[PDB]
Amino acid sequence: QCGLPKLMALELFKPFVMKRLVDLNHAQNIKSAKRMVERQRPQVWDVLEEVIAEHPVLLNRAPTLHRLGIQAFEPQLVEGKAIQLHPLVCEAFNADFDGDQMAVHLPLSAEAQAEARILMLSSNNILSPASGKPLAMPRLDMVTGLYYLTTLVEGATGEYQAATKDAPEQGVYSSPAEAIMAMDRGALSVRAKIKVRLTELRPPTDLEAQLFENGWKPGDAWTAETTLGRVMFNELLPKSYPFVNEQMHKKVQARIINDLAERFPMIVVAQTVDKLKDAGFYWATRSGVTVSMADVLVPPQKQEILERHEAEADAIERKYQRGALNHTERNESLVKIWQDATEEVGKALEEFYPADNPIITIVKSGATGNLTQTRTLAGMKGLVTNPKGEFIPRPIKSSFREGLTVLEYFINTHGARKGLADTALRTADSGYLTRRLVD
Amino acid sequence: WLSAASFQETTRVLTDAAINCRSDKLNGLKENVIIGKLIPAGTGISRYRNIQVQPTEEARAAA
Amino acid sequence: IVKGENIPEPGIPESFKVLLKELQSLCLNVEVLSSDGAAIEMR
Amino acid sequence: CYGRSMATGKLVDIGEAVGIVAAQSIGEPGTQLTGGLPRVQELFEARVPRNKAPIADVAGRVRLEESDKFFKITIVPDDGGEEVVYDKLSKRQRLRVIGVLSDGDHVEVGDQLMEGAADPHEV
Amino acid sequence: SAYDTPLGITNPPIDELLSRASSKYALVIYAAKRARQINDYYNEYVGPLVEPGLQEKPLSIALREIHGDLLEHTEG
Amino acid sequence: LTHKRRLSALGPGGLSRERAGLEVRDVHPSHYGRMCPIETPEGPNIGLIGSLSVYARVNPFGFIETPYRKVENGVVTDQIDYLTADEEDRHVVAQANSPTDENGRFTEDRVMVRKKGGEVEFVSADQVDYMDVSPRQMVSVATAMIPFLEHDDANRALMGANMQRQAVPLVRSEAPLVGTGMELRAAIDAGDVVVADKTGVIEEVSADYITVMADDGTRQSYRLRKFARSNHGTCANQRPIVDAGQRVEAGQVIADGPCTQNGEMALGKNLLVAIMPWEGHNYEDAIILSNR
Amino acid sequence: GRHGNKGVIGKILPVEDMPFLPDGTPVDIILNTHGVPRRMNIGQILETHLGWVAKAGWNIDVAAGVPDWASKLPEELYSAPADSTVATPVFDGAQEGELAGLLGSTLPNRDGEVMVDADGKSTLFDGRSGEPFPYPVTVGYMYILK
Amino acid sequence: MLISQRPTLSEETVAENRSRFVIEPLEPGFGYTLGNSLRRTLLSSIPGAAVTSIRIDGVLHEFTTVPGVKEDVTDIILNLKGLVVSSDDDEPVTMYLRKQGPGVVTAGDIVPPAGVTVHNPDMHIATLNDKGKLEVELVVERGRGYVPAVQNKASGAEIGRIPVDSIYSPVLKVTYKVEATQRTDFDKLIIDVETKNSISPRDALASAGGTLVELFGL
Amino acid sequence: MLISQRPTLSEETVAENRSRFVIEPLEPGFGYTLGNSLRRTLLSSIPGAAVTSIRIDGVLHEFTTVPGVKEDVTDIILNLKGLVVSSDDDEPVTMYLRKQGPGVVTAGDIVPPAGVTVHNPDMHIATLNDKGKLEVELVVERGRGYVPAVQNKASGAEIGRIPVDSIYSPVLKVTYKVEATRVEQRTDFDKLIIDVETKNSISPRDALASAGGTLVELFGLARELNADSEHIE
Ligand SMILES: [Mg+2]
Repeated sequence: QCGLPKLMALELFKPFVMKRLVDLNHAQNIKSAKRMVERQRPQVWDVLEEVIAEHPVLLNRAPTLHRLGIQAFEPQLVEGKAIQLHPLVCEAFNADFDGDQMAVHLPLSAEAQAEARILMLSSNNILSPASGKPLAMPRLDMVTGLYYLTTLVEGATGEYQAATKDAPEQGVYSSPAEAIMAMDRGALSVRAKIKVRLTELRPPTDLEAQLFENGWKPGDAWTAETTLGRVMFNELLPKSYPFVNEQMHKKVQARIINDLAERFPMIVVAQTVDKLKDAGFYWATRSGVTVSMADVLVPPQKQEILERHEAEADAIERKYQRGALNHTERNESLVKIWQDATEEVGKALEEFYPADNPIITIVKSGATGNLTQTRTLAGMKGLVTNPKGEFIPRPIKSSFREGLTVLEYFINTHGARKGLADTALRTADSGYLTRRLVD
Repeated sequence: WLSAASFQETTRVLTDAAINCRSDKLNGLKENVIIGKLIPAGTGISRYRNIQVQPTEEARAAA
Repeated sequence: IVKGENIPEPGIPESFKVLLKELQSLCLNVEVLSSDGAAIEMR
Repeated sequence: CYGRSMATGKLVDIGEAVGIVAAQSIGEPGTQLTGGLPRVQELFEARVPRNKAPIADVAGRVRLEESDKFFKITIVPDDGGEEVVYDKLSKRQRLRVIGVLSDGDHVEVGDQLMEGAADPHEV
Repeated sequence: SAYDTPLGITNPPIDELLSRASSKYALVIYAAKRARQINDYYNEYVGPLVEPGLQEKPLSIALREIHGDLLEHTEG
Repeated sequence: LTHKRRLSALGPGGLSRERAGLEVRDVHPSHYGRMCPIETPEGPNIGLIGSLSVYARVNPFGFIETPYRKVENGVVTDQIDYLTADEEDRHVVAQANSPTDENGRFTEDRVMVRKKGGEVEFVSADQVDYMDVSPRQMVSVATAMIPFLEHDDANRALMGANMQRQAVPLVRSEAPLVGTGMELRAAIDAGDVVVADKTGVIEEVSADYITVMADDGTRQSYRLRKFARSNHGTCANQRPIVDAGQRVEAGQVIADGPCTQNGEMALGKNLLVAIMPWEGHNYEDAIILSNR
Repeated sequence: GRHGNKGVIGKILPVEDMPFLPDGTPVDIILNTHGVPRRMNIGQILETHLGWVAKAGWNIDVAAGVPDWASKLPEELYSAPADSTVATPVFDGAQEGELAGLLGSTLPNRDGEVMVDADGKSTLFDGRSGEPFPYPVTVGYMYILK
Repeated sequence: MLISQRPTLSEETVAENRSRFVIEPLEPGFGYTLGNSLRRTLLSSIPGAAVTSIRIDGVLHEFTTVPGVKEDVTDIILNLKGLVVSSDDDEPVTMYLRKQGPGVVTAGDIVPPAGVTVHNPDMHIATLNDKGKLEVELVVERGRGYVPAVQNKASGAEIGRIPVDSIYSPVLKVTYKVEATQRTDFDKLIIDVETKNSISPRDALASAGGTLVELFGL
Repeated sequence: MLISQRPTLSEETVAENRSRFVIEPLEPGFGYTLGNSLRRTLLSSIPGAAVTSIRIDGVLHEFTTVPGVKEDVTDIILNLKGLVVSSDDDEPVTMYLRKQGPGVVTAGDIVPPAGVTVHNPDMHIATLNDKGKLEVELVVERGRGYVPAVQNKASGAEIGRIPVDSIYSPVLKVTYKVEATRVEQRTDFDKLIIDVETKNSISPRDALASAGGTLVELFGLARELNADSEHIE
């Protein structure tokens, strides 16, 4: 489906509704029908929903790189002048919500509408037709939402123990519906280690043979140890699917959705992913992921590490000041000293960040970001290149957390611009190549 | 020849085509796009576009 | 669409008719031939 | 011969136009190519490589020699036939790796003698 | 198979439709011509072999007809 | 204000946009304090268009000069000398912020300096000649308006400058809660604000015009631009910030312009922000708003 | 905002259901956390904190003496009332140390309770379900342009 | 283990415009859902008490000035937004304002008809000078929520009428909190209701409950 | 004051245990406002009787096991947590289950005291190994909501006393969602979908009306303050 601005829908379908409201007696002749639509008299809206029903439309975003840059959807009348785009098709369209626009096209002939529903429909195109990897697979928010859902926290609230001597196990639940009643009260944590009896889900392979092997668990009851979230996660997958019981990185999510395409019809994958979306969002907001100057941490070893290589630099620079050193070698040496230190601060930085910090969780889960990126935010941005394409031996010791300096900043843009210029000519040439490949 | 002309070096192409007195069969899909024909790929291939559909006599009975 | 009939079969794009005319003006003789009967007239 | 459709996950359909799909599958990531689009274009356009690197003309052991500023590679064929010489190889290009080629190594008919880009016409 | 319930355009599922024709392309012309066939009747002449939905669009009808194996076709 | 002060390398008597290579687009070391490096278009005009820096000044011969304060014997004078790029390569430019000593002199053992490379170096207070007039010499007006500029990569900064000049005047026009220096002086120098050229007192204040009775005995009046359509369709409406009895001084601000409040540029509103992701609505750069 | 952070309005909610502070004060904008970290624009988070400072006012830090961080040094800046406007010239602005010291300050909403901690975070209540959001969320005032 | 001591709702006072309300006891995990259920309904459905359109003799539309007035007509409409009025209604009723000579106009200068009242006459409208004269009538209608200005092409109004956005919201700012009642814990929630002075926190919470009671059905 | 049109309450029956309910149309944003309060009233607010504590003969200082039965201690407790019986006592009553010999015990073998009635006799409890006996006491007291196993004082003096998590309310799972109507007579109005899975004690329709009444009178505390301001019916 897609959100279609009702004003836009009205004009697009104008000849269709003009007929419809002449069929119903709203208007006596075609001339009256045309004025009725132009002035937007309120009768037309109910009529529009009629003609638009199950009548598909093509959505395109420029530039169109692969055929997936055009897809058919089911139009839904929407208030406002914007277009509502399903969040799972951004990948294919490369659609930023920074203010991108998209074109709508109305297929007319029976054949054109058939091609839209069958060939180009959104839910029938999931995997990229290049690598076969899944595209509509969750990303960004939806990653961290599920990654949080499935993660396991040592010593969370309600953790199964299991009890000894005077008490029974204490981490057990009659059903999943019970662990919910326990979660809503402060008793249970979604990330807790508890074990539960499950009638309506399917155990894994190995534990399936040992438990049943008759056999199966269509309505049957069985017990495994998982986080309550991991249970709810597996309620999103098809009932016929085995119980995964992992914390879901992006790659782990790619593994599964890749697997659903091999073992299941497309409609199943279409709906499974829709459920991953709804869940991932709900838990991305409940995830407690934000950013603050506080949540940006800096390693304390950075100072000593910094001055450790400052001496090695001024000493190797002292060897060049002595006259014996080869000028190209001293500068070259400063690259290797500083380039190396950049890793130690990276090693030191990674070591400092608690695993639940909001900044690192984003990168860990594979939702978005890099470590190289989080190395310039805190710690050091590192060495930068001159416009000549060489490496300026002067490092940027500050990080964008502490702020750069007048000269640190003037140097960065030296290179940072040359990169933004490249991105300009990289699309001009890449498109010139694609046009030759196509021809 | 009109596929080559639309691609690049249009003048070079048209001049060599007019001297060689070139005849274009209009088989390729770019040619069919230009003239508005059905590209010979996907649903435009002969085997698909010539499909004939009728309801089964069994189906017409049930009406 | 206004009569709810089937959408008809498409015709020749006007831009293509224009191209033939522009090639003729270069002294390029461009004939559209059928299987036969040889030359078809755009009109 | 074409095999599975990456989209469907099954044998390609008989209508599929796989040229265009190939063209797009190749060009789309080109935006992400930063040893890059120039090298790719160099390949698809079949131009002689930026720095040409020689390929073995025949099978045999290799005699290496270092001139001033140059390299000389001679292949003694297992025939053993006419020796095959590669005259001036700028030391800037170094050599390919098995490690790095050394005097006495055997070489098969297609092997690349130096780090670089083999002339596709030559291969 | 339990895929839950398809909404609108996604019904009937492609997979169950693709077993009724050689390819996705064949499926297009299959349903497409049947639709042009139905619309004529409302003015070839035959069908709606299935029970029409309320306002149902002919193309949507022809897809249901194909799902129930109510028509056969011959590729060219 | 930035349209004037723009300098571009295109046009008749100069190179075409297509031919010129990336060597002219790159920032040169001599752009310091003359042409802002952080501000240019994102399109394929990058580096061909730029804005003149804050303290930069044009020479009668057409060369840009930047203000400097000359240092002698580790002491920075009050002498301010405008130097071209040629005479800047001649000397050693001390860093704008180097610790100041009492009546003033070098405090820090050594001085931050720029050479004729321009190649940066660390030498003691001994060898310096001139020093920078202040930070943000290199920066332009819009760039100088980004709070915490030093914390943002030049990529996002450029976008930030470009988008300030992209804003539109609001009916209310509230000024920035956390600002920088320039907001005050960028609005008056723009000319879209009403300034009094003589000290005096206000005789009348109407939505239509404002009259002031000078101490000079002269009478100055200013007609207010009201709902004037701008080039691209924004609104130029002005509002008086003064009252009848008010005393006023030469160069003060009598009335606000379209984007200004109380004399400083207001390009937007101060809003209460929450950085949580919310139910997949603000996603992939989207934003959600209070119906308020 | 002034930092290069841009986006379309994707939704506008009734003031009833919005993240709202303990006061019952709804937030005006909700910005996604994910776009921030990778873009190196983090200045937008600073001014989000300062924005809260400048809006709510603050005090020292004195007596007895002035704390270590203020020594380098805010001058006459030790106290500003609520709603006062701030200026941080680009290349000498406020500094990270000075932010934290200010981040704790000052009540009230009206009642003496404080709505933001020294981390620049607060507990928002979902205006939809009525229950709080499990973790402390960053709130503040940001300058955004149309 | 049924514990029934039927819920107790006791009032309070904090200021005149707002008052705290407290309800105890309640089963564990309630006040949040129950508090927000009132807050959502308070911030929306309390009726008003708002001004629809306005007519100013001199001006035919919103974008001009008035002679001698310091504020342009649009910056005056903005000011009149802050009017907090209340009306017995029903049906529309016009107010009237006329002021001459220098001074400052405020809501006190608005003469309400019989059956309506202005609850913050202290409010600044426009500042007039010796030449300033302001003659404006205002139409007060009754409703709830926020209704955007109804354009007179949709209504039957003529070229003179200036439609304005209308906020009917007696309530100003609302919050809540809960405290359990250790094992046996119950829940007691306090809600903090503030109003604009068009109604008392008591009458509004009564409105909410009355509006909230009628809704639950089965 | 208020008149509006028009809400209606309909129900789709998924199973004798389960039902779906939908209200249309609401006024935005009333979906989020009430719906979360309904999930609570049904879950925590409805009176029902459940097992509180249990003690088995032969289990005192043993950690987990029961010679003569394939079900262990834990498996039987959660086996018993599913027992649904409506008790009229208002005070804790002790039923008794005593069985021996090879066989499978069910909720029908337990002899309820007068006033407590078991609603799921076919319920499986334990499998008795050849030549074995099982003795268990069950404490059943009325309540509401979900009260985790209480050790208060704590389990204390009683040896072999096992407190158990008590599901007091009939409804074991509930969830809600929000969707929008309509054809633009009402544009973007809220529709509330509530999903109720119920224990055999009461039907979904019974648990809904129970929530309706407990919630309605609940808000009477506020309406009593004035009753002046009102809304549509
Ligand atoms: Mg974009």
